[PDB]
Amino acid sequence: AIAGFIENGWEGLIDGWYGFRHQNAQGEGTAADYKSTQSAIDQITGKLNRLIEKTNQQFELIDNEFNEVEKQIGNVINWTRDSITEVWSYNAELLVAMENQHTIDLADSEMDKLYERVKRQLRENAEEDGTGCFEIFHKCDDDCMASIRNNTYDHSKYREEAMQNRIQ
Amino acid sequence: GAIAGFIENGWEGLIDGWYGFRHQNAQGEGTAADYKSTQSAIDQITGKLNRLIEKTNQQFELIDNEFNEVEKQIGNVINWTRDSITEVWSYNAELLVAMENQHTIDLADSEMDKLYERVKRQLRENAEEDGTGCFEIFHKCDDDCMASIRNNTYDHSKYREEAMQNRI
Amino acid sequence: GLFGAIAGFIENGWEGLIDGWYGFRHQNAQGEGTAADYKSTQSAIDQITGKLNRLIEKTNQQFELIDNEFNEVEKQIGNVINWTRDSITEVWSYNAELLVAMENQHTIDLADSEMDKLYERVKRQLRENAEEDGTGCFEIFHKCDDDCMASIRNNTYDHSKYREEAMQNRIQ
Amino acid sequence: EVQLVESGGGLVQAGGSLKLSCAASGRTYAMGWFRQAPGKEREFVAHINALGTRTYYSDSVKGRFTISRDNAKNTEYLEMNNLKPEDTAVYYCTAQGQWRAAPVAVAAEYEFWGQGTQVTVS
Amino acid sequence: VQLVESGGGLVQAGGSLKLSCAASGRTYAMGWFRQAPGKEREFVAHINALGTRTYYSDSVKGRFTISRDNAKNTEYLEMNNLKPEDTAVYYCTAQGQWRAAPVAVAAEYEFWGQGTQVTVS
Amino acid sequence: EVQLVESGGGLVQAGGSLKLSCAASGRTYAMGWFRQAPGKEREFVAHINALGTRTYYSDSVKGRFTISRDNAKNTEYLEMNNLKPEDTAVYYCTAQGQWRAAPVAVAAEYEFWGQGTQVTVS
Amino acid sequence: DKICLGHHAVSNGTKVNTLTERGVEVVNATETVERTNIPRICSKGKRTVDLGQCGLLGTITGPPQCDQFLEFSADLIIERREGSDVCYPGKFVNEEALRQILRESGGIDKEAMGFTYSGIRTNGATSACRRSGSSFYAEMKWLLSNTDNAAFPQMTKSYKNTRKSPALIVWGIHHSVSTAEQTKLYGSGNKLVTVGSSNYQQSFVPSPGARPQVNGLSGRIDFHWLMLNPNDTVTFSFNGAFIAPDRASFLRGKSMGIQSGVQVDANCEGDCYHSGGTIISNLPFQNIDSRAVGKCPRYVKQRSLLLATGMKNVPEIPK
Amino acid sequence: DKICLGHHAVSNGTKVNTLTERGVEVVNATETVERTNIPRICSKGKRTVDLGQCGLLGTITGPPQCDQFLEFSADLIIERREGSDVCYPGKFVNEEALRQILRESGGIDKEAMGFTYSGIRTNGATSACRRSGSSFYAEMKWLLSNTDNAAFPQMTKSYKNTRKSPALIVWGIHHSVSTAEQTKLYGSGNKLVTVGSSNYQQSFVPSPGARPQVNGLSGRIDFHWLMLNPNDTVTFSFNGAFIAPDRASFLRGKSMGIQSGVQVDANCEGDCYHSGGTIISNLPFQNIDSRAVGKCPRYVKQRSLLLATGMKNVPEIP
Amino acid sequence: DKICLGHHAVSNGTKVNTLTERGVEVVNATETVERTNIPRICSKGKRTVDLGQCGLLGTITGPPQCDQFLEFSADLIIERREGSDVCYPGKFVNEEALRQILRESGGIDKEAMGFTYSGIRTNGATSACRRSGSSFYAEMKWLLSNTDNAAFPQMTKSYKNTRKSPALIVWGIHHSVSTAEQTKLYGSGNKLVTVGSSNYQQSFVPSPGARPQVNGLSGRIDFHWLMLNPNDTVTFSFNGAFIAPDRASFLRGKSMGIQSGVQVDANCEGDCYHSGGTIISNLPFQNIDSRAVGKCPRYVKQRSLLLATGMKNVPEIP
Ligand SMILES: *[C@@H]1O[C@H](CO)[C@@H](O[C@@H]2O[C@H](CO)[C@@H](O)[C@H](O)[C@H]2NC(C)=O)[C@H](O)[C@H]1NC(C)=O
Ligand SMILES: *[C@@H]1O[C@H](CO)[C@@H](O[C@@H]2O[C@H](CO)[C@@H](O)[C@H](O)[C@H]2NC(C)=O)[C@H](O)[C@H]1NC(C)=O
Ligand SMILES: *[C@@H]1O[C@H](CO)[C@@H](O[C@@H]2O[C@H](CO)[C@@H](O)[C@H](O)[C@H]2NC(C)=O)[C@H](O)[C@H]1NC(C)=O
Ligand SMILES: *[C@@H]1O[C@H](CO)[C@@H](O)[C@H](O)[C@H]1NC(C)=O
Ligand SMILES: *[C@@H]1O[C@H](CO)[C@@H](O)[C@H](O)[C@H]1NC(C)=O
Ligand SMILES: *[C@@H]1O[C@H](CO)[C@@H](O)[C@H](O)[C@H]1NC(C)=O
Ligand SMILES: *[C@@H]1O[C@H](CO)[C@@H](O)[C@H](O)[C@H]1NC(C)=O
Ligand SMILES: *[C@@H]1O[C@H](CO)[C@@H](O)[C@H](O)[C@H]1NC(C)=O
Ligand SMILES: *[C@@H]1O[C@H](CO)[C@@H](O)[C@H](O)[C@H]1NC(C)=O
Ligand SMILES: *[C@@H]1O[C@H](CO)[C@@H](O)[C@H](O)[C@H]1NC(C)=O
Ligand SMILES: *[C@@H]1O[C@H](CO)[C@@H](O)[C@H](O)[C@H]1NC(C)=O
Ligand SMILES: *[C@@H]1O[C@H](CO)[C@@H](O)[C@H](O)[C@H]1NC(C)=O
Ligand code: NA
Ligand code: NA
Ligand code: NA
Ligand code: NA
Repeated sequence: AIAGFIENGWEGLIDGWYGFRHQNAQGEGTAADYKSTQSAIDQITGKLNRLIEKTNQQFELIDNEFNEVEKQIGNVINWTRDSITEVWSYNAELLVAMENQHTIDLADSEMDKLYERVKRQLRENAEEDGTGCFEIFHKCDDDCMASIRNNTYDHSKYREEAMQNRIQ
Repeated sequence: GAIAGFIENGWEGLIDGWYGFRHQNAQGEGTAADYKSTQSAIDQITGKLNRLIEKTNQQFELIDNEFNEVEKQIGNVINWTRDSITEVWSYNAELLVAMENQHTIDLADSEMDKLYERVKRQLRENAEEDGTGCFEIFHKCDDDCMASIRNNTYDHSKYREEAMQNRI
Repeated sequence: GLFGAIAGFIENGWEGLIDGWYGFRHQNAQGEGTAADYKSTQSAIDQITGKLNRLIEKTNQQFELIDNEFNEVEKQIGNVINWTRDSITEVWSYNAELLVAMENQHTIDLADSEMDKLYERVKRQLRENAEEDGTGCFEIFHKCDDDCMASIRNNTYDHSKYREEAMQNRIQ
Repeated sequence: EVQLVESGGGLVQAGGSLKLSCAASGRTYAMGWFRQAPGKEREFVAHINALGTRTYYSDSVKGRFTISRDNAKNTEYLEMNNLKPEDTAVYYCTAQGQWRAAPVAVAAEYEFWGQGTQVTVS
Repeated sequence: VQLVESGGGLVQAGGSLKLSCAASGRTYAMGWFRQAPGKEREFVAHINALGTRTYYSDSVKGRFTISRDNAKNTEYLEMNNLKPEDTAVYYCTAQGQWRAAPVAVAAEYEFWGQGTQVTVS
Repeated sequence: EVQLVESGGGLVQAGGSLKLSCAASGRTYAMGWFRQAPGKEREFVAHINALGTRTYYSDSVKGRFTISRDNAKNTEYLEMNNLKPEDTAVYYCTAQGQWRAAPVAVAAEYEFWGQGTQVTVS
Repeated sequence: DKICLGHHAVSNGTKVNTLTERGVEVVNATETVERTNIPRICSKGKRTVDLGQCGLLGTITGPPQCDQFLEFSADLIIERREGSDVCYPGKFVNEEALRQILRESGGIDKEAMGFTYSGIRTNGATSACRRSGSSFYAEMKWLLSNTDNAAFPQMTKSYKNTRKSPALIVWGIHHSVSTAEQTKLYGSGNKLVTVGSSNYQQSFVPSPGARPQVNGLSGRIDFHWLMLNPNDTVTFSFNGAFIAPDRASFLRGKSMGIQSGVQVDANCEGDCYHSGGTIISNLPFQNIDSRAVGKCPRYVKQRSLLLATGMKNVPEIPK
Repeated sequence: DKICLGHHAVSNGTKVNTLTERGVEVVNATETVERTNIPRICSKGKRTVDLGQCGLLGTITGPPQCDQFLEFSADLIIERREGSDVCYPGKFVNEEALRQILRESGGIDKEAMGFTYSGIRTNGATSACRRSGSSFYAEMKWLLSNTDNAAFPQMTKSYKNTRKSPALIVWGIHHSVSTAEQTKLYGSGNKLVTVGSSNYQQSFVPSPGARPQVNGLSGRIDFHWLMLNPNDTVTFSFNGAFIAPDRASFLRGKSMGIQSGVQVDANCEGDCYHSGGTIISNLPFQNIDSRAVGKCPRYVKQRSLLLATGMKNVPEIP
Repeated sequence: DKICLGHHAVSNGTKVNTLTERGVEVVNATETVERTNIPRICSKGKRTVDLGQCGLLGTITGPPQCDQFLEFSADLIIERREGSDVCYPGKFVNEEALRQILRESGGIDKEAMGFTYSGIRTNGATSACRRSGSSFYAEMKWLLSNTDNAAFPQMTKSYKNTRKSPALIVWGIHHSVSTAEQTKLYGSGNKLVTVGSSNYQQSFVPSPGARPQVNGLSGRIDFHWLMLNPNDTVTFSFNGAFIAPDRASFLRGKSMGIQSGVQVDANCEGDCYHSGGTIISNLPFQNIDSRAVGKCPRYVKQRSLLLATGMKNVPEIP
């Protein structure tokens, strides 16, 4: 028996982030979906490109490690630096937390989009089993499955056979 | 005595939960809370509140004087630095609250959608959406049948034949 | 593709839609027509306007000079000032870039959200009288004339009137 | 171009009320009201979107003023209750010519302006 | 609603202990706090109404396990690898309704137990 | 495993154009181009994702260079228009062997490298 | 029969940046970083003083170039590069702190301190401060011995601030070219000046020595200052080399001070200034001047940050 | 026949702000900016010293109001507005730097420097420093000639810091009201005081003159200080007008200093202080005092920033 | 019969933090905070000077330990803890301001000031500045009377800056241990030194007195400095106790200065330095040293902040 994304992820799916898993008379098979995989990767790559951008602003020493500067100016400096450190520590924590939330959400959105795409090609030829799978009401062989994956599946071809099976 | 779902409005009478069910049948009207969805929304918001309450361990000391004012030049530098920091935190605080509030509202109506879609899937071909966030069931569903929908033990194949005849 | 074929929003914008951000385009025996939807357009604009009201504003905090262009201040205090100012510039430059990127991400998403909501509303009123063609359109299984099309646009379409005609058309 | 004509301004006693109206000629979308007191800059007062479903107000004006519109008459309205001496100014109605998302309180974001109508509060 | 702590005692450093809180009435989110002499009440652990999520203090995380049984209307705190800084009076807490609030704030809980002494050495 | 071979480098006049190609033997996903001027570090130039649906460029190169690929021929291309004297360098094509989310401008993120082809701009 | 849902698009749209993509096209965008400068000082509704040849510190001591400003009132003060604080060669000690105090003073109000003298000359003058002849600082008095090399008596002068706001007090120390010249002006012997208040305590000694000539003069006058609290007294003890204050200063209210090389404009109104002009903008950021003062957008490194004001631009599939 | 999905709502909800909208109603919200102040100093678990009339710098020199604080130990130091560092009129050079050193000192430990004198008066006193009669600074000595107008001998005194931590050393230069008065106390002639260490060398000449009366005296004292490294010596060379140290100071450990005008409370515990009291809060921000010290929420300009803790409120239709 | 949609997963994934959840599992994550340090100074492509025993301020006056650096050129300057600015005991006034000026100088260019003397000894030397015997600062001159206890002439020297950039000018004031030695070097009587420019005027008097012995010497030299603007003149008036400059200094261009305790490395290239080494990283943040200088990632308190680079991890379960 096979189950979709609603219930669980697939630890056996390779060469992709998202994919298809089918069940028919010929047997069981699993194949990755490139369009969905590429889309999620593109967005995360965009985040990583932003992350490694470096400042061109140079900073020099304004205090001294060997001979301590005067106390008053020294306390102003230590207080200023600590305030800035507080600001960047907050930004860093917020940035990562914000981005991680968005990354998880965008990855889930790609899953939904893949699901909606397939549901639409299948039309009235299949029904949702509630676990992220489609029960197909006609005989769908490996070539028929391959046609669904590469978006050449024609619902009108199997429609009448499927609607008959659906009714009884 | 007609009833309507979330798309139309909220329920001021739902008391033991954030989300729930409201049904209409021969026995009468009834309302029941959904614990899983309610708990999930609360989980996300509490986690958010947990971050907010986290406290800094950074200590700050006095660098100026309330009783005897420090020298004017260093005093103006201090006041200028502190006010700049105040601007940054005022911006962060304003942005943080606005950002979080947008997210909280979105996650809350997002939990509503998941509950709606889950019910739609278990009902299968036995019901239709009335456009107000409700399902019109095309077979006879009594209090026990309604309870089966709420606790996710409803079997669509049992009422399928009756419902398909009534629908068509 | 085919002669006089129309397609929806999925992977496709309409460069000919002029009196709105969102709209309807229909196909029937009388011909083709296109009309904007004001409610959805106004809604998207309201959200972006709300965003702009918050963003396009400057502080009421005043700042004065702490150094001098004509006669340079003493070297040590001058370096502390320059170091502090540059640190602040780094913070705001970072905030500004992050803010704009963050808002732009949200603006694009909310715009696609209004499209979906309009799509879902129409799907809800049409009921069992139509099917989704997968490109953002509905194939209607009954005769829908200009008046019928208008009823779909202004949310007064009654599915019960055309249901039996439509359901037979779907079955055979 | 769209033409805007203000009317309904006048002298009035403190605590009294007044109703301004703006007659437009041409297609208007989002509209609003600005005012200018002598020697000052044009100040935002109120904004209504193209459909009249949403309104915005200044903090000094909120709760006392009501902006509204009639798309049949192509007209805009500003109902001013509980008038105060600081409300004394020349009031301008403003309008945008297309669907647009822009900050409501910024004068430059409106391309069509009226001649103005004087409002004086004793 | 009434809360009753039990299971406190003396125990050796590195040893383990199991506390239990018996509730009478409907409880939702629950938790554990502790108080050492001359100190303020300190958050220890929190479990939500359904028992699907748990929260711990940083000084406590990884060593303690909080759990609940809604059938017995009971809460549990499993304390493994105990150390001397764990010595305190322990209180179980409960909320009477659905609530979104920071778990580490004592004021956010309306129901408190009487307390049970735990001594580690 | 995967081997990359550059071709199409040469001498060229300032403002002129040139087109580089990378022939791969083996499975490639995301690919890119780097360049190195004498005595300097390898510098990012362009990146194309595995499907060829999205491209990235360095700021000094954007608007002048175009990266493309043919997955049937297992080939990568870099079309260089409006060449400048600072474009003079050895150009390397790069490739990743699996699906990967990584910053495109980092050389270490690519495990397969060509030997390079000289481009001299006069 | 078919009904379709869609959204508008444009042939060429503006490129903006998002969290996950750089240079994605949107239907419309607006700038958030101000680059447009108004090359004038926008002063509408503000009492503006253009100091010109007068230096800000000069308004306190009163060289000839600062005569029309000895009691100025302003909301906005404008310093110029050609401004000078002095006539007789010298400088203010802690000069920048004082400038900062005066930039936000709102102008100054001068009151006589009531010092009277006996057995000395109070009419010391120089050709450096030419005011229809040899003169001196309008607010100061150059105290000398009656005759050359005559003894300067030991004196004590005190002043009480009987006003409600603090008083700005300024005095000068004269540095002669030689010990011999100092003896000629104030008599022989060591010269000492002590200045005291409730919260201020300092002493000053002149340092006679050869200096490079400025406008032909090798002497120097160094100005010092303190803030005298209400109902407090300042006491001056001196036996020579002392430039005494004639009037004390009081701050009027609140103002803004800027340094600029551009013209004033009473017709435009602004609140954010820099040396090159006025930044009049509603945008939250600016890339014009990091040292802009007033109520300003925040300075950023970036010249442009485009904010999307429309949806993603999606081209139409060919018919 | 029919089953519906829905969410809860309230008759009247709280208004909050989001990214795209101002004043949107939600079921519930909570404050993030603290405005609630405790008008007391919560010092529980902290060794607290309330200086009162004693000024912080007074603990080093020892005026009468600072006798009970000459060797204090503390975790928390509290200055008051009525505090005074002096009895005899005078001032510290680099005073604020010294205050900052002392605020974080953890208190001070005093050690005798072992100075002995011969042929001079060491009992210099004034009615300004009332200690059961005319007195002087408890840790200082006012050195005088035996008789009026007598020559003050040229003297040299040295002290070696033999502890592990640096030693705070303070001395004074006396400025008489007149040249005559200076001569009366220390004899005629030029007066010079030289202070020397391994890393410090300065010279001082008294400047006799009239100053405004503070506590009835027109004379002034200039207090100077240095930090003396371990195993280093400070040498005092002087011919008059010298206020000599009797004891040196040593910093105990670590502390924090605050300035306040409100009462102390040993029963409550806190970590964030300002002049108006203690900020005890779980909120991330505060709008009470921008100059608060300790472990504090960050200061912001806004009084209120409401955080949504519930879903959007959508009223029910009749 | 059946087709399913799904996503990949791993048995054990990396834990990361989000806005609503702490420690949620994702398929993969990467670090954003740099903790890895290179314990060397990476100087490739930078003109590097390692001062060693030489102190930065020493490069202007020229003690023996600074001879190979009197006219150095650099992009990167490295100070060491064992560095010393002096040979004969003393210190620079406003020392730290001068160090900052020199750290960014790009090196110095020395030009002769053209001072000539007659009837005077210019060869004053000491065993503290030992160069195969008694010597002195390479850029300074110790002026003496011709014979012991002989009167030192009254002198006046002037120098005009005819270059386009400001000139760094340094001079010294000698503080003898006693009046007797001061008399031996410069003759009896009061000794006065005056330094004057267009914007500077000050006087200095030697203060004979006992100081603790440093290098067996109780005397001190006070180094003072000013910046002489182009076309300006400095005037020196003195009758003794004056250490005269022989050469003025000019700043070459642009550089950055660091303080470090680790060795230099010409093989690696870097731009971010601290006392412990060089930070080479693409990460936006670092947790190594808050006082790092150059072009650096920003310092943060957190040691680790993991950024998700993959989807949420949902394990497969039968
Ligand atoms: C985006 O919005 C701006 C408004 O800021 C539009 O700017 C208008 O541009 C046209 C020319 O294309 C001018 O004739 C108008 O005067 C401009 N309006 C204003 C108020 O200045 C711009 O056209 C919009 N772009 C799109 C594609 O809609
Ligand atoms: C202004 O200062 C004077 C003197 O400094 C104050 O007068 C003194 O007041 C105290 C207490 O009232 C008396 O003991 C003194 O004898 C007074 N001295 C003189 C000279 O009058 C006066 O109170 C101060 N005024 C204000 C408003 O602070
Ligand atoms: C500094 O002095 C030099 C020389 O006195 C000035 O250079 C002269 O400038 C004038 C004005 O153009 C020329 O006529 C001379 O030929 C220049 N002479 C030399 C030798 O360069 C210089 O302008 C002065 N600079 C300042 C700031 O005063
Ligand atoms: C600043 O902080 C450093 C390290 O924390 C410390 O060594 C130094 O003494 C401090 N400066 C002052 C003036 O306290
Ligand atoms: C899609 O798969 C079917 C089934 O093998 C195949 O016949 C067809 O050529 C494929 N189309 C494409 C574009 O790969
Ligand atoms: C700094 O600000 C405080 C409080 O705003 C004020 O009392 C003080 O006078 C200011 N300092 C200076 C030097 O202006
Ligand atoms: C679900 O509800 C039905 C209807 O009452 C009941 O028979 C069944 O036991 C319930 N199952 C669970 C797990 O609560
Ligand atoms: C501070 O920066 C300004 C502008 O870059 C520069 O002119 C000035 O010299 C700098 N100050 C110091 C002390 O380096
Ligand atoms: C909707 O359109 C239909 C068909 O034109 C029309 O009869 C009806 O009046 C319209 N309703 C509204 C509210 O405009
Ligand atoms: C709303 O939230 C507050 C916390 O700010 C809480 O005290 C109150 O009990 C809540 N009210 C309701 C009705 O949930
Ligand atoms: C100081 O001297 C003592 C005894 O002479 C010695 O034990 C100690 O090590 C010395 N410490 C230093 C830092 O010289
Ligand atoms: C996860 O990402 C890292 C980069 O941070 C990469 O080196 C590694 O190969 C990836 N895969 C696994 C299984 O960690
Ligand atoms: Na990509
Ligand atoms: Na004090
Ligand atoms: Na404040
Ligand atoms: Na040095």
